[PDB]
Amino acid sequence: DLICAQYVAGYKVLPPLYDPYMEAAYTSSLLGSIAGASWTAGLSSFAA
Amino acid sequence: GFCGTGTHIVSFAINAPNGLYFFHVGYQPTSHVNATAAYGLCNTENPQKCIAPIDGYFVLNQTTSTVADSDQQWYYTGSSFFHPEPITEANSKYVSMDVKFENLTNRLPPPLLSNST
Amino acid sequence: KCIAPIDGYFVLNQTTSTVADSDQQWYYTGSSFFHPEPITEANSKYVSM
Amino acid sequence: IDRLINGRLTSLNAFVAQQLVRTEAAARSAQLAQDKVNECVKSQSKRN
Ligand SMILES: *[C@@H]1O[C@H](CO)[C@@H](O[C@@H]2O[C@H](CO)[C@@H](O)[C@H](O)[C@H]2NC(C)=O)[C@H](O)[C@H]1NC(C)=O
Ligand SMILES: *[C@@H]1O[C@H](CO)[C@@H](O[C@@H]2O[C@H](CO)[C@@H](O)[C@H](O)[C@H]2NC(C)=O)[C@H](O)[C@H]1NC(C)=O
Ligand SMILES: *[C@@H]1O[C@H](CO)[C@@H](O[C@@H]2O[C@H](CO)[C@@H](O)[C@H](O)[C@H]2NC(C)=O)[C@H](O)[C@H]1NC(C)=O
Ligand SMILES: *[C@@H]1O[C@H](CO)[C@@H](O[C@@H]2O[C@H](CO)[C@@H](O)[C@H](O)[C@H]2NC(C)=O)[C@H](O)[C@H]1NC(C)=O
Repeated sequence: DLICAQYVAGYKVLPPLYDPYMEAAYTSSLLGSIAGASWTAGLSSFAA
Repeated sequence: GFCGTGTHIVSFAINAPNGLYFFHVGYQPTSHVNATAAYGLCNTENPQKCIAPIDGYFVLNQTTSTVADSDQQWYYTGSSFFHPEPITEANSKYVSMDVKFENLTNRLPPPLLSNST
Repeated sequence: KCIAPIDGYFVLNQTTSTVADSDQQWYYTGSSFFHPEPITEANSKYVSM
Repeated sequence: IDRLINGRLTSLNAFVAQQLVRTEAAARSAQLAQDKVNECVKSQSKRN
């Protein structure tokens, strides 16, 4: 499933800003920020 | 996360071309220390009384490390700035017993004392 | 002196139902699972009457 | 040929006006996704 109509009709699909490695790093950051992560009143301490 | 990053303290708003412009002032840590913390503290009594911290942590004052379990003297610190102080009824509350709480037999706080005057 | 519960209810342990007002022994339960336990200072607070 | 030129230019104008509104919708929903990450994944929300 390619898009060959690009090169005939005259439009271009632009690639996204990040590659799959960086998106995987973002969701691993989200997964590792779940336990602990400012256990208390403010947001300044980080309890493991 | 609604009012900027960090811990939100105060915000201001001015007029801008076609709208409103916002300045969120937040508290931002730059250095930190690694503290040893307790989940709570027990009594080894009958009936057993247990406390937990309010807006902070029960910590060791670990300026002179490698000490003993009777030298486990516990303090209260606030959660945003490390400064240990005595545990009182102002910074702790009574909770029901949990198996992760440390069992104290000496150096008890005044809320955890067998009250006989 | 008057007390109210914290995150739960003052309930009867009414597995043994049909009691009197002298046999109204009250317990505490947390609001998401029914398990009665004694009322103490760890699950109650002082309120105005 | 000028019929084809004028019709194709009008069609490109409609395509550009469609992509602007879709880009604006996507940028609002990215801000909503940021709120969801901050209040549901990284904390306990008090919002029923
Ligand atoms: C808090 O504890 C961590 C333990 O993980 C310390 O991290 C280590 O720091 C030393 C010195 O900078 C490094 O050589 C190690 O490689 C670090 N370990 C890891 C796993 O990253 C950290 O420095 C401590 N912080 C303070 C202020 O003492
Ligand atoms: C925790 O330990 C520190 C030691 O680093 C104590 O700080 C000392 O406090 C006394 C107060 O009488 C001062 O005379 C010293 O000069 C302080 N030393 C330093 C290096 O700052 C601190 O008091 C301890 N905390 C508690 C609650 O006892
Ligand atoms: C403090 O002492 C209590 C004793 O009351 C310990 O509680 C026991 O914990 C184990 C699991 O480690 C449970 O299987 C037992 O049922 C608990 N005993 C009771 C009577 O409930 C507790 O582990 C001790 N905690 C520390 C940190 O020493
Ligand atoms: C409320 O009543 C129930 C009876 O339904 C009590 O449950 C019994 O508890 C004893 C000891 O705790 C057990 O040996 C029995 O097997 C239990 N029976 C059942 C049917 O579960 C319960 O203890 C009472 N609640 C309180 C706080 O005393």
